[PDB]
Amino acid sequence: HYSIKEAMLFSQRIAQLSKALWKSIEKDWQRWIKPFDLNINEHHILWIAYHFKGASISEIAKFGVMHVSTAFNFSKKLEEKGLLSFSKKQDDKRNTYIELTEKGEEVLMKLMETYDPTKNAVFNGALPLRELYGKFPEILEMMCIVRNIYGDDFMEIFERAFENIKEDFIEQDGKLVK
Amino acid sequence: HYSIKEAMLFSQRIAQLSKALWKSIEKDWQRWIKPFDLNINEHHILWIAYHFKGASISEIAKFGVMHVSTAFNFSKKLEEKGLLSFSKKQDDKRNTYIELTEKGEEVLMKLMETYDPTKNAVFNGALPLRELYGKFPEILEMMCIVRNIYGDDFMEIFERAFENIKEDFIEQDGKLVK
Amino acid sequence: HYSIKEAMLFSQRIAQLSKALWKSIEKDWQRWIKPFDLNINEHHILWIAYHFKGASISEIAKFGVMHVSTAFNFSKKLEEKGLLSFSKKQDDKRNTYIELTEKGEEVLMKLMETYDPTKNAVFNGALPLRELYGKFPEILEMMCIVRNIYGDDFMEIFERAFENIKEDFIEQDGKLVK
Amino acid sequence: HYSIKEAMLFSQRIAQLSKALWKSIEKDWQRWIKPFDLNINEHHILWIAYHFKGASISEIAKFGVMHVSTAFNFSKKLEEKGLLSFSKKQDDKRNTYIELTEKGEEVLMKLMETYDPTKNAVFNGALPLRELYGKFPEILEMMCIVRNIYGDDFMEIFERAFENIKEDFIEQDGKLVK
DNA sequence: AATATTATTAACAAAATAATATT
DNA sequence: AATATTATTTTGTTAATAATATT
DNA sequence: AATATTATTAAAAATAATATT
DNA sequence: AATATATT
DNA sequence: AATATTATTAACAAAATAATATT
DNA sequence: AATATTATTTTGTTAATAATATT
Repeated sequence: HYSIKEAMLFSQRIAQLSKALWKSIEKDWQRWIKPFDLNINEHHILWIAYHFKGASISEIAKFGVMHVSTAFNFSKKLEEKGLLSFSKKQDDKRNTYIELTEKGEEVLMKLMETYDPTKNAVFNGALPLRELYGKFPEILEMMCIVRNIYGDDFMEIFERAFENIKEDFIEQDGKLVK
Repeated sequence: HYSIKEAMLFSQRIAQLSKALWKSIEKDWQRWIKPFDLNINEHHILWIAYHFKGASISEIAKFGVMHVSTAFNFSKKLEEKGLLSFSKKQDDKRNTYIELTEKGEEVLMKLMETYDPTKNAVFNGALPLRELYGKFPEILEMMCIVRNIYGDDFMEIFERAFENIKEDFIEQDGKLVK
Repeated sequence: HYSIKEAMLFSQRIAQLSKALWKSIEKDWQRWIKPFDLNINEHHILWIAYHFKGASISEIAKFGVMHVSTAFNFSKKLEEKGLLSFSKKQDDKRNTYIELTEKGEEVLMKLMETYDPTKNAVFNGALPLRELYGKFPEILEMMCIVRNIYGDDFMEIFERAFENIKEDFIEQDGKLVK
Repeated sequence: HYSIKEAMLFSQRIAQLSKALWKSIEKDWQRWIKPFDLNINEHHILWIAYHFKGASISEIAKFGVMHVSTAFNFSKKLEEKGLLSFSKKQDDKRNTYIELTEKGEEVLMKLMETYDPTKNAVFNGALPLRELYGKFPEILEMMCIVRNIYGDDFMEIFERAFENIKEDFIEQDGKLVK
């Protein structure tokens, strides 16, 4: 079993590490998406809709690690700019469904063009281990915790990502294209 | 060299993981600390003050993972409640220095008394790996990325924590007391 | 810099681990191949010849860890039994190259029909960590150390072993065949 | 479940790695001992008996990786050389116990002062990783496999070493002495 | 009753100013 | 040469409820 | 919207009594 | 001899 | 005229469980 | 069981003998 000291020490390490990593990720994500007048949760929302079509607001919240209310308010704002299409189904009218307009695909796609990994801070602070291991780091221990907390459906998102990157995009010149 | 697609795959993966961890950690921090009329960043300041004495507001920003402005305004409020004390020095009258008050140490102590690891969801996510490895996980990769983003001086924090848990607090009655 | 004491600690950990893993693997490998009157090193040489064709005795000894003389002597016996064929070039008549006959390919194929993962104790020894990780362990650390001792040319063997086996073997009735 | 393709990939990877690493450690351990008219398993026995004082032949044939026959024979030879001494006990007479003479304690102490980590090639393989992490590698994955093969009693031979080194030995003059 | 929202109310925490202070 | 460290006062994200329409 | 029963309390055809016819 | 309401 | 290594090929010297008998 | 004798080996060690152009 565990002494109280061991529990306390593990929590303070993992508390400060999560906080540090997330803050650097935040700053960089924001610089990138400050053109186009988008908040971080907004971009998250569109991305989810690309990989999952016809999702529920609540489903959205689950993948997008945000509260359901934040998802509702922001997706309404996204229909105002004309980037998303709401819908409803006859069998049950409680749930509301979300799909992506053509301008949305245009935003996401154009935005992919502008990705420059080098600017991002984590990429650079993780490049040492890439050569040592010949491959980019896979934080299995985080992946284990996070799978336990959030379950096995949540962890589908990663798979879908790699599955979409291959056979829905290609590399030309120095950037990625359809 | 790294192909572009490789960089994008590493980026989305690390992004989703840090968001899921910090969101969980944030929630479980706030619930514990709400009774004392203290926000997350105010608690983080008090903690920095106990482990680093006579710091300057920028230094507690650096350790705290918070901007300079939030440090100042929250440290001011904490002088109002009486938990913290301001100070200044002759070498340079520009810097403002910060120390804890006797109330402050009492507040942090009580917070240690009211600690139940089984409530935090990270802790419970981590136990499965403790059985396999006989000790609580050290996310060496994440620690190494953090050094290259934040520097070695910042990291003194972990060392100081560990040291100052051992000496002043003694385990007794399933509790911690001087 | 390190203390002497820490180095003594690392030596003993790694020297006792290595002895355990090789001793145990040795016992099972011997069992599996004994019906064909074959030494561990001999089966090694046959395998090398499958993956790396037209390879010198120095190459055979490099990839299968062994002295030049062990490789040459044993290979002589394996050309007597008719498993392999000796060939010499028209430039640098010093070098003797090896290839593999249809008899030797027959014995290797037939062995592969007798492979059973559960009798192998190191196989069962891993199943705990395959369940948690979701994939078999990759021991990057050990691989680091081996590569920095033997050089990246040596490690080609692994890659080649991977690709060959995925392309030219399919599973029929639960046993692998061409 | 597991396809037999997966199981073959794992076996071959772990076979090659285990073999390479043990072959390196044999090369260096034999030279460190050869001046003292010793072989590897003999040395291993003297060490065992330093840390586990009263033991049976079967015990030292568990902790040192060897058969019972080898333990009895190599120990007898060491009685002749005068390094070890045999005992027996009334409660159960079939057992035979071993202890270390002062000549044996001497050869072990003499040997300690010929320990030069920079010669041995594994240590040199580990140094990059110590530079990156900040400490020497613990290779947990190997430890789990080995524990799942040899049981927890066997693993005690690690803890005992870590303890003795920290108490009985002392570091001065770039060397380790009582 | 329990399920999916929708519509407000607070509050955390920076982004962007002002101005005192070391040669 | 302007800069460095507060200090003052401007913004926007995001989520914790409270009301509401469907099974 | 879908499921339901326990009650309260309520509101199709024959036959039977009284009324006028 | 005729008629005249409760519960997920 | 000088200057060297390089890759085999032939022989000795070990160890290691494997069966194998006895309080 | 837990020893205490015997038998079968398969990794390695060093000797000897050949093959190449390049300063």
